[PDB]
Amino acid sequence: ADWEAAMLTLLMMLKVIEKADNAAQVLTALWFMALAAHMAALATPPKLEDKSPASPEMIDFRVGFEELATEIGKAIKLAALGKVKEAQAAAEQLKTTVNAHWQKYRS
Amino acid sequence: ADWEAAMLTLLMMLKVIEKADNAAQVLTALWFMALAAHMAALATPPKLEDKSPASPEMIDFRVGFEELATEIGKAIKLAALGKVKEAQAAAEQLKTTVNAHWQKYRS
Amino acid sequence: ADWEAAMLTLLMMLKVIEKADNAAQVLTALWFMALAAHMAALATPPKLEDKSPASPEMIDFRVGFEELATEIGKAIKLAALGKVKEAQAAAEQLKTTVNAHWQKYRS
Repeated sequence: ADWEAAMLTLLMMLKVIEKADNAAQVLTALWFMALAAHMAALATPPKLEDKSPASPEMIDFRVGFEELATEIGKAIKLAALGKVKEAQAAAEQLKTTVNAHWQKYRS
Repeated sequence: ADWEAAMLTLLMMLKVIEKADNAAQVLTALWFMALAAHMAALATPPKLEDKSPASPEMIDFRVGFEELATEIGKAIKLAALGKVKEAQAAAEQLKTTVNAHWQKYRS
Repeated sequence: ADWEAAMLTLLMMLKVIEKADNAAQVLTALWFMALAAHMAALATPPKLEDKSPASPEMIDFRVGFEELATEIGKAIKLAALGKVKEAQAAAEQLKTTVNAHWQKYRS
């Protein structure tokens, strides 16, 4: 999948997590978020397809995405110990991260 | 998982997508298809375990699988924007791709 | 996700597989197990963060995890051909593998 496809997956997974009841759906959706973030890290946003791969404007993208993956792993571990709500709360903060980053590169 | 395990996953995921109603199940199953295709790309079909890794007969396999992954990403982006049916239709064309390729290397 | 997050995912996925009825939920959960095992292979258990990457005590971890991934692929192929119960039985043996390995590095 390409970059905005994966960011779209992240947004909708967030809608899945928010409306979920048990630990397993939250954890599953969080793992889908993990996969999709990983790929969009390997991908390149459309507005950025014409800047240097060693450009700071692109390398910034690389580390913001590193950040996203980190936060997702944290939330996954909270959903892992079974704290389904503290993990849903981490997902709130996560949607903050995801929205900032999608907005910066949506174009 | 090995190659035919992943092609089997693809076929059954297709059966999941066809009988699905909402956008999220289609998108989830499509992501499972993404993962499984990726791995079977890294794997090697049984009938092909004895041809050169630089063989055209094997390198053909490599690019047909590249094709499959590409089509899956497209269908994922249609299921991402919420076009659950146009994505189900892309999944139809996808089952064409998947069946051709499984048939070529099933043995 | 980090190492114990992925081992926790494996344990709970096992609880999903045991209480499942159809082939598709077993296969899906097994694929989540595949992903999570892969990552925890790339990760490093907390008690092991201070031994050589070429240490036998760490390289042992690397191959025990190789073993786990192998068994998961086998079980996935049984769940692929639709043998939902023989795959549930492989999942029994799998929980043996997973528990041994989580116990060895839990700390």
